Amino acid sequence: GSSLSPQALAQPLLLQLFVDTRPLSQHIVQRVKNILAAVEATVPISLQVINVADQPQLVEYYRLVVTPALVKIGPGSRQVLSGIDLTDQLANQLPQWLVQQEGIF
Repeated sequence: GSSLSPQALAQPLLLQLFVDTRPLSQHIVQRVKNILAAVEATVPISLQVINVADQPQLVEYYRLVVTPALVKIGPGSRQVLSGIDLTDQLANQLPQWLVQQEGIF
């Protein structure tokens, strides 16, 4: 009936990067991790890399077709960043993820 210690804490940010194991992606990976690490915060982000070479099925699921690519799953809205612009777009999307402001009260 009543709750004593309700559970509902925010979970870390889920971030995934799709790469074909090419150094360029590893290159971007450092930039990806380096940027995310440039904010940490109370809501840390977990970066998981998926080898599109081993599993092209989820790539199509995300309508993903270009690599390297970076996709945010949440919590929150889902986004797909790709075209070696991951760092530019990521840096642009990250603030928005934290800010989440559509305007001023």
